[PDB]
Amino acid sequence: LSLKKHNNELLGIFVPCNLPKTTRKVAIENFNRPSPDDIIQSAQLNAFN
Amino acid sequence: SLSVAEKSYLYDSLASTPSIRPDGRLPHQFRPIEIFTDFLPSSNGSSRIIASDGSECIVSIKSKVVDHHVENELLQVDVDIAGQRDDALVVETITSLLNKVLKSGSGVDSSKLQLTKKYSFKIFVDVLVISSHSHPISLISFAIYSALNSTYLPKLISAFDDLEVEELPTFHDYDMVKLDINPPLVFILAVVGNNMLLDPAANESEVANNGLIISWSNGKITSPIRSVALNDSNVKSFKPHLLKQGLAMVEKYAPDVVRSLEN
Amino acid sequence: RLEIYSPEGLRLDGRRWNELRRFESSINTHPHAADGSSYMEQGNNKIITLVKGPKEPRLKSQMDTSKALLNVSVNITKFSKFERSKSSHKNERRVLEIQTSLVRMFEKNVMLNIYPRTVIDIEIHVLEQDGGIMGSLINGITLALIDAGISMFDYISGISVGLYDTTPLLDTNSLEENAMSTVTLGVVGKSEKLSLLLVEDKIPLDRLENVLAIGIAGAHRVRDLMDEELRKHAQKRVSNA
Amino acid sequence: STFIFPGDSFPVDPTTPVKLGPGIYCDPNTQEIRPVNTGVLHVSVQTAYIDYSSKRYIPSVNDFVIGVIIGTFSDSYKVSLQNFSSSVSLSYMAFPNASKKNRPTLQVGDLVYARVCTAEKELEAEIECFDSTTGRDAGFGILEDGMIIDVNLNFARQLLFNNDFPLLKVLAAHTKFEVAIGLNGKIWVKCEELSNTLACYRTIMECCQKNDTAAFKDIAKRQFKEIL
Amino acid sequence: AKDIEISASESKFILEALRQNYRLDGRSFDQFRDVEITFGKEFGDVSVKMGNTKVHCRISCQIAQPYEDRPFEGLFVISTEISPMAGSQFENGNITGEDEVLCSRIIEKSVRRSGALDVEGLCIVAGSKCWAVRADVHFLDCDGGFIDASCIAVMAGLMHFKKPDITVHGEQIIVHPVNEREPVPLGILHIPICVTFSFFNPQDTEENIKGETNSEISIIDATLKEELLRDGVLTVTLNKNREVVQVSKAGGLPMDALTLMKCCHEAYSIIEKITDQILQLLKEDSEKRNKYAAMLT
Amino acid sequence: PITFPPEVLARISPELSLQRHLSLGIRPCLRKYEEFRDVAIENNTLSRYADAGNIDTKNNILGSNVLKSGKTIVITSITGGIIEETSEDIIANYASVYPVVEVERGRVGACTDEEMTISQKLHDSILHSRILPKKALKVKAGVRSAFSVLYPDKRKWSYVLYAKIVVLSRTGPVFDLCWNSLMYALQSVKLPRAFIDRETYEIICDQTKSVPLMINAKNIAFASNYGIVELDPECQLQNTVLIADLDTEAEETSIHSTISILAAPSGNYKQLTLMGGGAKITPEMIKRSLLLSRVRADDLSTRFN
Amino acid sequence: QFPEIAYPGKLICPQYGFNYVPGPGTKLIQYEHNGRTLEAITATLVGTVRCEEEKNILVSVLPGTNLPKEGDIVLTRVTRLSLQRANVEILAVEDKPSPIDSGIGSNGSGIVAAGGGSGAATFSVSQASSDLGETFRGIIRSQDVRSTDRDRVKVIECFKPGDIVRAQVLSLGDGTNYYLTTARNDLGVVFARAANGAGGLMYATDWQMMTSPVTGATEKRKCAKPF
Amino acid sequence: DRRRLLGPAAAKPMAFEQELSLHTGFIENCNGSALVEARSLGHQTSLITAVYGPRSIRGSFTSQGTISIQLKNGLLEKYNTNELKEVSSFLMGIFNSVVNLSRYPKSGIDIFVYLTYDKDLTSQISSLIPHCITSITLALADAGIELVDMAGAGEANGTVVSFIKNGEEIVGFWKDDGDDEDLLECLDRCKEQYNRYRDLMISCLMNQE
Amino acid sequence: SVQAEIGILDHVDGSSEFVSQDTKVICSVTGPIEPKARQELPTQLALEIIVRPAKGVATTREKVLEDKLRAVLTPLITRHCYPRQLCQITCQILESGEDEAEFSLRELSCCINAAFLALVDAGIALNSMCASIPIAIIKDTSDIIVDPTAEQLKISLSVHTLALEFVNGGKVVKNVLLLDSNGDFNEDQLFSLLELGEQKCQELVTNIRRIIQDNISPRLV
Repeated sequence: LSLKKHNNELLGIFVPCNLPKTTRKVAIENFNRPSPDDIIQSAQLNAFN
Repeated sequence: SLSVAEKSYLYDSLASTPSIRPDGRLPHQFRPIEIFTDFLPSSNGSSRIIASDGSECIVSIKSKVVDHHVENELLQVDVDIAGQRDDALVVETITSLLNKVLKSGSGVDSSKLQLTKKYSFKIFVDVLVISSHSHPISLISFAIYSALNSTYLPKLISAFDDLEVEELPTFHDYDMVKLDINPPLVFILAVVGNNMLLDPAANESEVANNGLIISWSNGKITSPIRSVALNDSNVKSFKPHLLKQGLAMVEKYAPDVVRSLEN
Repeated sequence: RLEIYSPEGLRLDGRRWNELRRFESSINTHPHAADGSSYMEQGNNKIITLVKGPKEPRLKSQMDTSKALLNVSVNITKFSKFERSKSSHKNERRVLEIQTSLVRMFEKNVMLNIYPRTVIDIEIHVLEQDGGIMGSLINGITLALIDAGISMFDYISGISVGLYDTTPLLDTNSLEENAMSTVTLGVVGKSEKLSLLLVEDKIPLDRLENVLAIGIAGAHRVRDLMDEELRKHAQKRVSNA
Repeated sequence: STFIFPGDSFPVDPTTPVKLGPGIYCDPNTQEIRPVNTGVLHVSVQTAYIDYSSKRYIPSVNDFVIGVIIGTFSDSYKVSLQNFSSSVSLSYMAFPNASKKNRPTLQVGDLVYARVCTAEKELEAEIECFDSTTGRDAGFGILEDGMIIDVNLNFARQLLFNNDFPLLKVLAAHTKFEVAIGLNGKIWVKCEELSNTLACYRTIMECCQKNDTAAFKDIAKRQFKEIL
Repeated sequence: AKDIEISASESKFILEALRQNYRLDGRSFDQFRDVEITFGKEFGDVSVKMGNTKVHCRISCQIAQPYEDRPFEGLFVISTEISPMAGSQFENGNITGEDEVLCSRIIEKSVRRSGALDVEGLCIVAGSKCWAVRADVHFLDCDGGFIDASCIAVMAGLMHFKKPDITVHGEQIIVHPVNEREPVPLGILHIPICVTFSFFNPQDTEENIKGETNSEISIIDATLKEELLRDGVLTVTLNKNREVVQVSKAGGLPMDALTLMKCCHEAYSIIEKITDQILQLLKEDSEKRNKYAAMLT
Repeated sequence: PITFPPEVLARISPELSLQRHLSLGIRPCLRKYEEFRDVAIENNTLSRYADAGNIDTKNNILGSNVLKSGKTIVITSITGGIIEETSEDIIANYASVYPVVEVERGRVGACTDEEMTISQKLHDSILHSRILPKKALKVKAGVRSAFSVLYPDKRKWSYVLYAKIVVLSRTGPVFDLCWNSLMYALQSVKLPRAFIDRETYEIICDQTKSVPLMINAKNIAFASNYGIVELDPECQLQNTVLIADLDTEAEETSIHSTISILAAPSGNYKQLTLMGGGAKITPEMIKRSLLLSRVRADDLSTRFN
Repeated sequence: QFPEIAYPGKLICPQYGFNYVPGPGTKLIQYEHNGRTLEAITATLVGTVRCEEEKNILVSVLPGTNLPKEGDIVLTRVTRLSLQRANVEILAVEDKPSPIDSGIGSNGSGIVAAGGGSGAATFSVSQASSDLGETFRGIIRSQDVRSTDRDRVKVIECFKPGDIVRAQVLSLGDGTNYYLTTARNDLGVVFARAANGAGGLMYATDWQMMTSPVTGATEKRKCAKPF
Repeated sequence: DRRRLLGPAAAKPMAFEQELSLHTGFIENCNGSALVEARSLGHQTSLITAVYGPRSIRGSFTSQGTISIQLKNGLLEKYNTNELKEVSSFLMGIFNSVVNLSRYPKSGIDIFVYLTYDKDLTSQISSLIPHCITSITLALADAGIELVDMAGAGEANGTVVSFIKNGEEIVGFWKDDGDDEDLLECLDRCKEQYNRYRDLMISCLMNQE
Repeated sequence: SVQAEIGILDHVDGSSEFVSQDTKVICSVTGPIEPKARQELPTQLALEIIVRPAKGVATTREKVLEDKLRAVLTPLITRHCYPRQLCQITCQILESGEDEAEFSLRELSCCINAAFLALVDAGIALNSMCASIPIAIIKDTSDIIVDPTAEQLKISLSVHTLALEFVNGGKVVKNVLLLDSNGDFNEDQLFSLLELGEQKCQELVTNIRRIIQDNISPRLV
């Protein structure tokens, strides 16, 4: 029962134990913005219809 | 190695009513061969078979005197195929089948190998395949059949009953006795759709659905019977009435093959 | 206790001290199995030689960008003697030594540098064996290589000489090889230069030059016989075709 | 100045920043500075390193090396710096005044004098046949004829960088010669006559077998008298 | 990599030095290297040094059963397995390669087939019990000439070995401890020694095969650098009774027969000196042991 | 959220998985820190003397054992031979058994390092434990005369013992399981009686009569293993620990400090292996391991028949 | 009506009823019943039957109530880098370990590769497929790292040896390697360590940056998007 | 032997209808497994089979999968290498007709069978073939490999016949010794055994989910 | 005492030779070099270890010795400094110094010491220093003997091998690399044996430091 209530942390991606909420929020905010490929693909639409 | 289009064309030709073979042969017709015998003076018997496509086999027969109470089997076959390992699966399968077809009670008359109430001759069969392009079971069988019918053995001249008083066996220094044992023959068949084929070629084996191995001895079908896969990309199941057809075909056309190997 | 060399100058089989055994050879005996082939009969010896190549290598590891790779395989059957052999000879050290010696002999003679990125394979089958088998192997390889149309500098001929007390005997058989020491030679063309020299038993130091000279003359005669056979076959081939 | 062993205390104040040289390791887990080699520790903006004995070369940027061409590819050569080591690469555009029409003409088996330009840990090292830092071309290229001598790394460093090492001066007092020194453990020499080159080869081998630099002159005199 | 790379300059330099009668290490064309032999504390423990080549040998024995075919003889075997200790160009387990097979066959023909050891003296009870003798050769450092060093080491170790004294007590046998009944040596019938020659072509192949002059070059006991550039090789074994034990020239550069006979005649002067040196060293070791045992009384 | 199954996580990042599991008080094998696996055995069911009234005549097996621990199965069988013997607590008076070990992992070929090392260590530990005296393998041969055999209530002979061990469904190190299975199989061996009819004397084994094998029953020991891990502060979920009976992929890949013990119920020890390639090993952990191994051996000794 | 559960050899439906098309886990087989030819879709797996419209209908059998192929998602480990490509080894195919047994402990003590022990020289080549612990291999070309600016990609600024990377299969390739791509926002590095595998784990901070928690050092990667 | 401990060289070896139970999936480090155990009046047999794959293969590109079958003794070494290899070849011929090999390009499948137990409670390898076929079918179904049909077999007087498609097709035929004129009776008896084995196999697959 | 020599072979990177009573071992080291494709490790150095006996051919007895040597040597080397490279280590036993049919601990200790000396001579990065001794417990007297002779091994009750790790000038014990005990013993005997072995190992490592400094210093300027 310990494993069932402790999922999404026992089997997740690595996040450091003592991470301040500010740093976590900054990390989350970066990935909510376009990736380098997204910007280039956005502009190429006008060229190749 | 064949392409998809070639295989489709060949299968459409072979699985038709009536069947069409690539060289125009009949379903029961064999290909020409050449036979030579008695060309290794140091052996008791020998033969060489050359097929029309380059396949070649050489057989040697040698003997030894043994105590037939300790020794259980008086016929032993050893097979060597050029380009294959000594422990290859096909080599050992052929060795096992050929030792089974020449066992003690199979139609082979082993009473002709007995000298003295205690001793007997043991026969060694050595097979060397120089070149081959398909399953060489029937070629080796034909070569063994040819070699065994031209074998001569030393003649005993020193007593026969030695249960109480035993003397070393002694043989005449010039004379020999022809061996008149009864050797069997092994046939291989191919299944292509609803047809049965005798003596299949290399390209016909690449499209066959299955195959059969049938033994023959002095007018009757003999025990060793197997189903064999002649390829790995087209093997499928077959209906039971094709087995009976193959047995009848071998029974009908075996005597003609016997007359072709005479002398 | 036998008369190896009688006071009348005769050996056990009726030959004299400087006579070769019967020598018969055939060329192009297996057209469907190899590019070059030969069948050699020297006394009671029987050998089949096949030459495959030049051709694409099987593996990308055995590829050379400057010359061809040469391989030799020798198979000695279980029925080649009077007594049947108990086990196989495929992986014996003696057979590996023979194969290495043949490869190193023929590396210097074949122009391997004009066939880069290829492989040449030699397969040999010995059916009957009655003494002096190494020279027969050399002669068969030479004939099969020439039959395949592969460039070389000259012929190589094999021969065996036995020394019986003070008497040299040429081209010995199994009976003589079990009663005296022997020497095997490989001679290039019509010269005095040796490609192979093999002595396996004891021989006095002051008795080797005479044996070498006798063997060299015998090998020259062997080369003459091989050349005559090759010319006759070529004449027959070109006369009609 | 002092002899040190792996696992010993490092005698440097932790406050002062010191740049680390060969033989000194910074632990990636504890961030601790410790020595890993045996030898003499030299401390000079100050730099510390350990001088230790070695024979197997490891590429490092700005080193002068001598290599052998072992293979030609579509755009570069394959070069060996030592037997049984991983090979390095020399680019066709790494020659002076190089262009797609002015191709190099080196073959498999040639000797080359070059400089290490790239030594990334995750990649294969690269060499060039001209000093790109300064634009100078001082002796880089093919070495024709001559003979090659194998030595250890400390000896090669002493020959290349120390001007008080007396071997070249004592050799110049017997003959005129050309020389190239590689830090991978190679020395190339050439004279006008083969006997002089042979005497130089023997002298260099014998001097490297020894450790005393005061016996070089006697060795050279004896070797050059031997060849008559 | 496992490949030893040689540049064109080195090959050209060495061949041109051979054209002017020069060797890199200062020897003449017919000069053999100096041999050092050292004996260990136990019997059959020998170290052999030839310039920079180092070889170690060990002899041992134990009780076994004779073969059914030959019930009057003991057993003798020789093992030579090479390791990367002698050089990184050698594989760990490789007994099928060309050079290893050739070396093993040459040593076997020189020592075991020639009957240098008396195997009929190894029989204890005819048909049931005998001695089995082993020779183990360890290769420590390679600068050429393993065959000659191995032959010398094996022969010296065989001539240095002693085996425990035994007695037959009815059906079984008793093996006495060494501190009781003075172990005994083996019987040696002759002492064979091998010599190796190397051949170089200063011209092309056409001159070697069709030319009239014979300008080939022969040297004795090549080093590692020299034997990586040779075109042929010859090994001959001889004893002091002027007997040719074996000759091996397995292909390579074709050579005129008179030159080969000259090589065979040059080897004898070397083997005589080597035999005398071995005998003197063995005598000195025996005297040293006897003197120490007397002083320890 | 992005999540991986436990097997995938153990395959791609075993150290992180082990650190995450330990901070919760559990193990990736789902046990407590000092908890062992349960053991069930089945003795002497494949031997020719398995049925006391009906003796198999085509069977040459003298002793047997089948062991189950978790998901791993071990099968052990023992056979025999006879050799003619021509020519205290010291080790010169003791014998051993010759084992051959097969671990089924999907490979065809020769033996691996694991099998060879396990076989050699089994042989050596049997020899060092003073379990099998040499006088316990001496043959008291009889004679058959006109036909009946008379036993004594010239030449000499000794017994030779061989073992074959097959491991199925391996999940971790298996030396302890093999040793314990072989210990169970040795206490059930029966030696057949032998009689006799350049000389040729042939010794023949009796078809149904046998005698038991006499071993030092106070020298029998049982095996266990332990591991030591150092905790990583940055990997703990929302100092060193001691772990018993290592199992599963994550533990075998990440732990490099281990302890192995052979302990006898009498109170002494027969084997001890310390290998510190990871965290530091202190005397307290050694003492704790010794106590735990004593308890485990006491449990394993008095558990069956 | 269609069956609910299936086993190998179980007939499902005829070709018409709508034209039925066999999907994964099914096959089309000729049958002869009562002297007349019959066509049917036959299950090849144990599982449940589901049909989706793609008229043409696709019939599939899904296990429950492998081998990599084009379009699959895999987890890999980087082995080698060069200027043109990256070499990886495949560890899991769609959240299932491949192979089941990795061979840990087969070579004894220490840290050894799968083929670095004594058993690698005695493997029977002609009697099996591959040796214990062998895996599928793949190649990522520099032009496949991303979809844009695929001519200025620096490989060592994207991956390092020892990293865990999520990729997608493009082609079966030759007999040695598959061909893989990471040109999507959810593909890239998921696990990495500082100091080229000698340090501790790092955590993703931006699309092209990772950070070490113990010491605030940063390195460049091509980070796969978390959450 | 340098890799095994075989003991002293001079030692000599000592010289002195059917009810089934089927279970699958009990071996951890493989892909699929099965246990077959059969008992009657005068015989008793136990078998274990394991499947490894699909896995990588050495060589050049192949468009379809490859199958390898290995037979091993157990406890008692009652058979030699040649007959075991012949039976393996026969089984490989059978199972090349039922596996959908076109689904697994450039990969291999390895199958291991262990002959654990075989006792006579009251011509010997032929009667063991049907149980091997049943075990291999069960393990292949457990591992998730695609099969076009469930293959079974029967034995009658030295003849072994393997069926698919409710006994209307033949995938394998074996005959040693026996009567020459007895062919129809053998087919009927083998089919009668095959139907029962097929029922039991389907029940085992359906129940143990 | 012990005798050790450094740098005696010509075609390897490093070599040594260790003698202790009647036990003699010679070792060589070559690396870092290019490995085979199947030995390669992505991030660290790989090892290849070979041990050869004094008589006969190598068997499974030498495999255990190779395994223990690999266990001891792996934590000593700074393996992460040489990614995907190889180091070859070969040990040849010249004289066993004991009865090989029963005991193998003296050979193990001598091999450990010789391999450490060869690694120092080659120039491989090392974390610390090492030393190894054999120990035995004799019957009747129940005395603990450090460095037993061959006669004392024949009347022993248990035999032990201890290898330790030293830092900070050879005065601080960092870890226990290997302890291998076989026989019959209790806890008090074990904890007395460890205490004696630590002092003996400290003396040995001091002696080894002196030998290394004597040999290496003339090669530098």
